[PDB]
Amino acid sequence: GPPGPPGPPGPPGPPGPPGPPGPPGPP
Amino acid sequence: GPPGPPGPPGPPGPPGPPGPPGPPGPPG
Amino acid sequence: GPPGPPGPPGPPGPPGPPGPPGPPGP
Repeated sequence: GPPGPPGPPGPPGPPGPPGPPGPPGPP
Repeated sequence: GPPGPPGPPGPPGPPGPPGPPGPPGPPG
Repeated sequence: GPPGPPGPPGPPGPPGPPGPPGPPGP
């Protein structure tokens, strides 16, 4: 018989890296 | 012969994008 | 028939957490 259909999509990827430091504070 | 069963799941996705910037720092 | 091919990659993950607070002011 023919090959079956493609499998399900995979799981989402892991969270991205933390964001960059904030800007310097007020005087 | 019947069709075969579905394949295995795909690979996990790619990491997400970086997060937003941190908050501003303390005064002075 | 043999099993099918693997599925496609998943979606991108969630965005990361916010960054740390910035440096003290001058």
